[PDB]
Amino acid sequence: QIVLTQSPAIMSASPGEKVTMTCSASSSMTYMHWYQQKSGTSPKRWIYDTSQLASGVPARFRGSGSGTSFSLTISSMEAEDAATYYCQQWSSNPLTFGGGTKLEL
Amino acid sequence: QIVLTQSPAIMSASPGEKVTMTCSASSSMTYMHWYQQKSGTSPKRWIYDTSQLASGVPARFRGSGSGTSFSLTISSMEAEDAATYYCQQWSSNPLTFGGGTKLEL
Amino acid sequence: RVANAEEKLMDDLLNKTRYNNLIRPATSSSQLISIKLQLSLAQLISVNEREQIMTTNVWLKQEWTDYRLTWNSSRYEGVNILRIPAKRIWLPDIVLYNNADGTYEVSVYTNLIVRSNGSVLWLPPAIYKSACKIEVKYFPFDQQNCTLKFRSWTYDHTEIDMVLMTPTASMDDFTPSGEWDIVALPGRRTVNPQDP
Amino acid sequence: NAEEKLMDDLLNKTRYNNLIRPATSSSQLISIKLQLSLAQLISVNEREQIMTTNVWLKQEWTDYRLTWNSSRYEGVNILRIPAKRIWLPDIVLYNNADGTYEVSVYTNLIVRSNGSVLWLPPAIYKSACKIEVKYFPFDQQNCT
Amino acid sequence: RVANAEEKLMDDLLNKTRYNNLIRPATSSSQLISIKLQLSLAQLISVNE
Amino acid sequence: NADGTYEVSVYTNLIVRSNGSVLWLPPAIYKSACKIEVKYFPFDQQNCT
Amino acid sequence: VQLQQSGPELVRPGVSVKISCKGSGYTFTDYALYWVRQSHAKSLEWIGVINPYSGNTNYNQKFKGKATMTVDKSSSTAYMELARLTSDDSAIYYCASGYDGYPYTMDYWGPGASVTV
Amino acid sequence: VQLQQSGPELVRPGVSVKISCKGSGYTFTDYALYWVRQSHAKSLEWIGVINPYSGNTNYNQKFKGKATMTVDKSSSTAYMELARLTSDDSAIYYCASGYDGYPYTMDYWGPGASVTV
Amino acid sequence: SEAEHRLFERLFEDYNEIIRPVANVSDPVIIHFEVSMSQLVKVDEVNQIMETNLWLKQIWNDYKLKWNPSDYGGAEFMRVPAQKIWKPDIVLYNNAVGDFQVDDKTKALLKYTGEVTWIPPAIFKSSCKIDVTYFPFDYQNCTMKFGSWSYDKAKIDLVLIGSSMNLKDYWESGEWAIIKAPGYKHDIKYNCCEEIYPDITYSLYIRRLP
Amino acid sequence: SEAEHRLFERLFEDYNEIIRPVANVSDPVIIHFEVSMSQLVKVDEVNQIMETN
Ligand SMILES: *[C@@H]1O[C@H](CO)[C@@H](O[C@@H]2O[C@H](CO)[C@@H](O[C@@H]3O[C@H](CO[C@H]4O[C@H](CO)[C@@H](O)[C@H](O)[C@@H]4O)[C@@H](O)[C@H](O[C@H]4O[C@H](CO)[C@@H](O)[C@H](O)[C@@H]4O)[C@@H]3O)[C@H](O)[C@H]2NC(C)=O)[C@H](O)[C@H]1NC(C)=O
Ligand SMILES: *[C@@H]1O[C@H](CO)[C@@H](O[C@@H]2O[C@H](CO)[C@@H](O[C@@H]3O[C@H](CO[C@H]4O[C@H](CO)[C@@H](O)[C@H](O)[C@@H]4O)[C@@H](O)[C@H](O[C@H]4O[C@H](CO)[C@@H](O)[C@H](O)[C@@H]4O)[C@@H]3O)[C@H](O)[C@H]2NC(C)=O)[C@H](O)[C@H]1NC(C)=O
Ligand SMILES: *[C@@H]1O[C@H](CO)[C@@H](O[C@@H]2O[C@H](CO)[C@@H](O[C@@H]3O[C@H](CO[C@H]4O[C@H](CO)[C@@H](O)[C@H](O)[C@@H]4O)[C@@H](O)[C@H](O[C@H]4O[C@H](CO)[C@@H](O)[C@H](O)[C@@H]4O)[C@@H]3O)[C@H](O)[C@H]2NC(C)=O)[C@H](O)[C@H]1NC(C)=O
Ligand SMILES: *[C@@H]1O[C@H](CO)[C@@H](O[C@@H]2O[C@H](CO)[C@@H](O[C@@H]3O[C@H](CO[C@H]4O[C@H](CO)[C@@H](O)[C@H](O)[C@@H]4O)[C@@H](O)[C@H](O[C@H]4O[C@H](CO)[C@@H](O)[C@H](O)[C@@H]4O)[C@@H]3O)[C@H](O)[C@H]2NC(C)=O)[C@H](O)[C@H]1NC(C)=O
Ligand SMILES: *[C@@H]1O[C@H](CO)[C@@H](O[C@@H]2O[C@H](CO)[C@@H](O[C@@H]3O[C@H](CO)[C@@H](O)[C@H](O)[C@@H]3O)[C@H](O)[C@H]2NC(C)=O)[C@H](O)[C@H]1NC(C)=O
Ligand SMILES: *[C@@H]1O[C@H](CO)[C@@H](O[C@@H]2O[C@H](CO)[C@@H](O[C@@H]3O[C@H](CO)[C@@H](O)[C@H](O)[C@@H]3O)[C@H](O)[C@H]2NC(C)=O)[C@H](O)[C@H]1NC(C)=O
Ligand SMILES: *[C@@H]1O[C@H](CO)[C@@H](O[C@@H]2O[C@H](CO)[C@@H](O[C@@H]3O[C@H](CO)[C@@H](O)[C@H](O)[C@@H]3O)[C@H](O)[C@H]2NC(C)=O)[C@H](O)[C@H]1NC(C)=O
Ligand SMILES: *[C@@H]1O[C@H](CO)[C@@H](O[C@@H]2O[C@H](CO)[C@@H](O)[C@H](O)[C@H]2NC(C)=O)[C@H](O)[C@H]1NC(C)=O
Ligand SMILES: *[C@@H]1O[C@H](CO)[C@@H](O[C@@H]2O[C@H](CO)[C@@H](O)[C@H](O)[C@H]2NC(C)=O)[C@H](O)[C@H]1NC(C)=O
Ligand SMILES: *[C@@H]1O[C@H](CO)[C@@H](O)[C@H](O)[C@H]1NC(C)=O
Ligand SMILES: *[C@@H]1O[C@H](CO)[C@@H](O)[C@H](O)[C@H]1NC(C)=O
Ligand SMILES: *[C@@H]1O[C@H](CO)[C@@H](O)[C@H](O)[C@H]1NC(C)=O
Ligand SMILES: *[C@@H]1O[C@H](CO)[C@@H](O)[C@H](O)[C@H]1NC(C)=O
Ligand SMILES: *[C@@H]1O[C@H](CO)[C@@H](O)[C@H](O)[C@H]1NC(C)=O
Ligand SMILES: CN1CCC[C@H]1c1cccnc1
Repeated sequence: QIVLTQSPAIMSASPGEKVTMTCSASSSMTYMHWYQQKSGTSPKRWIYDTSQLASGVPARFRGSGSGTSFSLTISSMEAEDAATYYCQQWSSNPLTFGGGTKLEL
Repeated sequence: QIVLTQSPAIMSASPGEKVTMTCSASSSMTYMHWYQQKSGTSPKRWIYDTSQLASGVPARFRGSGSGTSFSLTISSMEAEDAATYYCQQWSSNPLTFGGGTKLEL
Repeated sequence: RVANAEEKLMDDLLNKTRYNNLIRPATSSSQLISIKLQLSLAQLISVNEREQIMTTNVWLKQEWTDYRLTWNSSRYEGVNILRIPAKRIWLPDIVLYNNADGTYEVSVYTNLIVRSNGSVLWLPPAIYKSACKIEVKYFPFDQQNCTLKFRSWTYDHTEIDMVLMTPTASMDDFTPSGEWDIVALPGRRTVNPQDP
Repeated sequence: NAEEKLMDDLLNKTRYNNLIRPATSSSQLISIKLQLSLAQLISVNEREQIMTTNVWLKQEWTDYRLTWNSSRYEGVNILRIPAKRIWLPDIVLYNNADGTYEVSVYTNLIVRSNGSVLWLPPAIYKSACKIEVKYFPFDQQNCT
Repeated sequence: RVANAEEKLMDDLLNKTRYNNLIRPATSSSQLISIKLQLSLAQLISVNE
Repeated sequence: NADGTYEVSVYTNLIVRSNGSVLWLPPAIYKSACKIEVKYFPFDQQNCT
Repeated sequence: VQLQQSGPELVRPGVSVKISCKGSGYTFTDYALYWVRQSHAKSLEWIGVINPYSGNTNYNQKFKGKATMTVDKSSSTAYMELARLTSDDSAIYYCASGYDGYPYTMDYWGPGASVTV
Repeated sequence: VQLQQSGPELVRPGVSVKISCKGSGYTFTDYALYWVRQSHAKSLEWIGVINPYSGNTNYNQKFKGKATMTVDKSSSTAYMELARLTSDDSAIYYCASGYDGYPYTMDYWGPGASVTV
Repeated sequence: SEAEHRLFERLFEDYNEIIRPVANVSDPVIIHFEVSMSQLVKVDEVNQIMETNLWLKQIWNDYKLKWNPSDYGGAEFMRVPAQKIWKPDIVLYNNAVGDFQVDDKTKALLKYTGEVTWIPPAIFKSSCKIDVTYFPFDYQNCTMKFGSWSYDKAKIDLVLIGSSMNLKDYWESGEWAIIKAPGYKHDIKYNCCEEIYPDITYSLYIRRLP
Repeated sequence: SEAEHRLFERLFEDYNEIIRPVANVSDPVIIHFEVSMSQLVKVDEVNQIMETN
């Protein structure tokens, strides 16, 4: 029922620069997850429960938000960070994914 | 914590015209007061508890509002009604007043 | 998330249609909800004669038809019976009026069964300290007549019926008392003409 | 329905408070009136000087905040409200042996278009009265 | 409005996002909360034999 | 205890200091159940626990 | 921990298709399986969840009358069949196993089969 | 009902200043005193509140290290002392006495002193 | 813990406490049931009543209350109030004083696999019949009949944990000596109702010390 | 009345009921305390107890 919408769609940043991605919902929720897909491979679990990092994730990143506004945040950009990020929720039937913000150089 | 903002800043009306002023807040509240200052002299208590009138106030005015939006309304414009109106809340620490609306002929 | 059929059904009955337990299911004006009841005795435990109090556990099955609690069976992958707690739906307050204490109502308040018809059944567990008078002339070769008066305190005859189903109370899970003998258990429905 | 709209229109949190007493002005006496309905003298214990009764004490009054006319609301003129939701006077008895002042179960009550609210709850009371025991067992007993 | 020091401190301590009275104060896993107790008698009111 | 009152005693408020030392002293009557050695009588000891 | 699928398949429209997913390297019970499709617009959607200990399936309401999800507890392999294929089904199909606790996230991902109608 | 204040004062920056407020025409206890500044742009802000029966003060968090508020139950007069005067403090200072109940308003207002630095 | 606080916040965001906790509707819950006795308070010979202090060990499973230990701080056990979770209504039929439900002031124990363990204490006034044909040289038999009041055999299936009542924490009596106390599962059909209800009957076999 | 309803709404908007009611902190509250007796129910000489209202 909840439709997720990301902003922006295509973006880029220099190495050593703050990167901010927003995921917005129709109605309100509290917990939302984030996935990384690189080029030509399968996605990995990247952030769960809106702020918690996964197992093999460097500590540069930070997720935060509530209500209908959520945001992933990168402090130190790196050349190995060019990927596509998806936001997904499960609080309302059915399971919906985001559009997918593409971060490149 | 709460900063009030009035609209409009400077306005004017003819005698016998409906006048509406708005006071907006950052977050929600329920009770808000209105003070009148003339030119040169001291202010007076004019409207309290968002709808009530003081002792020496004619019964033409009407205050109303809720949430984060409040308004004062003049039905019949008066000749000596050129003054400056301030809106203020005590519901959040600290006591913040309004910017002030100057109503002249 | 992952939900039952019964969880979706409970979301669709109560909170979707804005269900209110304070107002009775009348389709029109001046309609008598024909509620019906029957008693099953379980055990005589005390027939205390000095205080004139009998205590019995009874099973009063009372059932009616609530048209707001209906659903389609094949939509929710097949559910014909559904059980809900008794403080959420409408039910008449049928209690005793002859007891030695002040406790009229059932102090247990279990859950009750509603079907796809809309037919609601309620069978609360209860022991009662009824108060009956003792005929003590032919002691100890004596018969005792003791009565139980079930009626409601909220509604009246102009708003609910009260239909006795069987003429006699059943004797099904009865354990024999050892001191007393049940010989007959009649039951009747009392209404006063020229007194609605 | 009509009763579900009337219940929400009459008892609303912005306009109804079950803790303020319904007087149109200051120094107005709300004339509440009551009468007692005895059911059974279950024990008139003499050594502890306690009589134990059950009564159906009825009382009616006039609430002006619960008035409506019939023609808006499809001919409805009675309601069934839980008693703990509207304003009620706290009439109890004082000469009791226990600390049981109030009523047992707080049953529903009937309000009409006129504003006449009538409430009839059941209550048991262990009242304490004195026992004149000069004559025995041929004696009158006055218990209040 | 006007509050006390105790009201502000009370609003800071027992905060719903930060304090929960159903999880025990263990800083890590398998940490024993050492509590200590001492009984104080007041009266032998009755001994029913 | 002789009753079924395994419930906690009365919920008087408790003192907590600046470093978190939480102290609680509730008052309680208890109907404790002890066995009565009644061989000597009335010249008896009673060990009640 | 590995997940293996079928290869890419060419299906003429009007013909059903069956794809598989076999997991190894972990206990195959206690993890649920998710079927996730990704189109050519990088806007990936969800199809269904199966629980291989019991077979309790929960489909998406968009894809209720098209998908059939089964398991095989002897060989630890799940099957998914799609019927009435149209032109909007040439996509990448992923099977993803994840623990059924309160993260409720896809812990592990497959390589991804390719279906061209 | 009158409030009386001092006249305008010319104080160089870096010197503390003290103004007063003396009320008559009402019972001086059971009210409370509010201090309100007003700049030259007629955008006026609040400084502090004192209770003249007990002396309990509450300052604004902007003005905590500057203002000092005392009362005197002898002559029924409040004193306000400002420290660290700069060029951004030339304003009009009002004392206003209001009842300490749930209106929580300024029922009466003073003439206003003028501080030019 | 911060992780246990986040788990408690995540666990009860949406939880209907009145629907039965099965994944599939045509599956009964399986409630492992055990009773333990602290003491045998008194058996009133005149009134034919029996006061006992019992702990009611009940273990069941819940599909919605399971979590991952590797993602939530290593936490494996949570304590929840008995009021928030779903819990069955095991009611003894042959009762003689007062209400039938047991109160809920105690706390349940969630394991990460969904296993819920609930131990309420209770006093019970059973109504066993006695024979005094021998006195005081008598053996007496008294029964207790626990069981779900509403749910069928196809919605609650009861299972005994052991084969007898626990007498491990048994406070001695000094007047009655317990010989044996077995427990037996039955599946009975009442004449009110067209469906089969299960129950568990315990049978104390005591003797007076004369 | 109309003014009592607005006062009751204003009076309990934000009222912490477990902070003790003093403007300062070192000030103690002063509680005037009086007790009245309605009847003396019984004094059990055997159990050594006293029941009062
Ligand atoms: C155990 O104890 C109970 C308690 O007493 C007994 O219950 C009694 O049962 C009998 C019948 O079995 C009842 O007798 C009936 O009384 C009715 C009341 O009459 C009213 O109307 C007159 C005006 O004429 C009033 O003055 C009076 O005060 C009453 O208000 C009668 O109306 C009944 O008449 C019968 O026949 C007519 C005509 O066919 C029918 O219309 C009636 O329905 C009815 O069948 C009848 O006489 C008696 O009232 C009950 N007692 C009480 C206190 O209610 C049990 O019978 C007893 N058990 C055994 C086994 O004996
Ligand atoms: C069953 O038992 C009850 C309990 O006693 C009896 O009720 C009492 O009845 C008597 C009279 O029958 C009442 O006595 C009344 O006393 C009043 C004065 O007492 C007050 O004032 C003195 C100081 O002057 C105080 O010390 C005292 O405590 C009281 O505060 C009189 O004013 C009464 O007179 C009545 O008639 C005159 C007309 O001459 C009227 O103007 C009066 O207003 C009043 O109506 C009266 O004499 C007594 O109050 C009753 N209650 C109690 C608790 O004792 C029942 O009478 C008894 N039943 C039977 C059938 O005997
Ligand atoms: C008032 O009444 C109370 C209750 O009756 C008495 O309390 C008893 O006190 C004695 C001694 O103070 C306790 O005896 C202790 O038992 C412990 C456990 O016993 C084990 O072994 C027996 C078999 O022998 C098993 O049945 C039992 O289940 C246990 O498995 C022992 O460990 C104790 O030994 C002590 O010393 C050793 C070294 O020798 C240490 O290592 C131990 O840690 C321990 O300190 C001891 O033997 C008895 O359990 C108490 N309870 C009961 C119910 O009897 C009070 O003594 C009495 N007071 C007065 C003043 O009379
Ligand atoms: C105190 O009072 C209580 C009751 O008031 C007595 O309790 C009864 O005890 C007897 C003896 O154990 C119980 O009988 C047993 O029932 C078991 C359960 O029966 C189920 O399974 C059988 C077999 O499929 C079905 O036919 C039946 O319908 C049930 O579904 C049986 O399994 C037992 O059988 C065993 O013994 C026989 C020989 O007797 C062997 O042939 C069998 O193979 C098997 O080993 C047994 O029949 C009875 O159920 C209890 N009743 C209640 C209500 O609890 C106490 O015994 C009594 N105390 C004393 C000391 O007398
Ligand atoms: C929905 O409503 C129907 C009614 O159309 C219910 O069917 C009725 O069910 C009851 C009991 O389940 C039957 O009562 C029985 O009657 C026989 C008659 O001899 C009696 O011997 C039995 O002891 C019992 O009282 C009743 O006959 C039956 N039919 C009718 C027409 O009432 C049905 O159970 C309801 N529920 C569902 C889920 O369908
Ligand atoms: C609303 O209130 C009015 C009163 O303001 C009600 O009028 C009163 O109604 C009662 C009950 O019907 C009448 O009492 C009756 O008195 C006769 C007298 O012989 C008695 O025999 C009856 O048994 C009954 O007790 C009362 O006379 C009547 N008048 C007054 C002034 O009270 C009115 O019924 C109420 N209903 C509505 C909707 O107005
Ligand atoms: C912070 O925590 C410490 C302990 O962790 C608290 O200090 C303890 O305070 C108690 C009384 O509040 C002291 O008890 C007294 O000790 C004397 C020593 O002879 C004894 O004779 C008295 O009967 C009484 O029990 C205790 O000594 C003291 N220290 C320790 C190590 O326990 C302290 O109160 C807490 N709060 C603050 C604000 O510091
Ligand atoms: C609940 O269980 C029933 C039976 O265990 C499931 O019904 C089965 O569904 C499978 C799906 O392919 C069929 O092959 C079986 O023939 C069905 N059996 C019966 C008896 O109908 C049902 O699907 C389960 N519920 C859910 C939501 O999956
Ligand atoms: C609470 O009361 C104490 C003492 O009653 C106040 O402490 C005094 O404050 C004044 C004002 O700064 C000082 O001049 C005194 O030296 C203080 N100490 C005394 C009198 O012993 C305290 O300020 C009060 N709290 C508040 C918030 O005003
Ligand atoms: C569903 O109804 C119950 C019954 O009162 C209520 O407590 C609950 O808040 C409702 N749920 C929602 C989401 O409104
Ligand atoms: C229940 O649903 C099925 C399928 O949606 C439908 O065929 C049937 O008519 C419905 N029942 C009723 C009483 O309409
Ligand atoms: C109370 O009345 C106001 C205006 O009449 C209305 O907006 C509000 O919804 C009512 N309250 C409820 C709970 O309906
Ligand atoms: C009922 O109230 C309505 C609206 O105020 C009015 O139009 C109508 O005349 C009233 N009916 C009466 C007083 O009988
Ligand atoms: C503490 O309470 C405040 C009160 O509004 C709340 O805004 C805040 O989120 C809570 N938590 C923290 C960590 O400040
Ligand atoms: C097993 N329960 C106890 C006896 C009747 C039966 C029952 C049947 C329907 C609703 N509630 C209870």
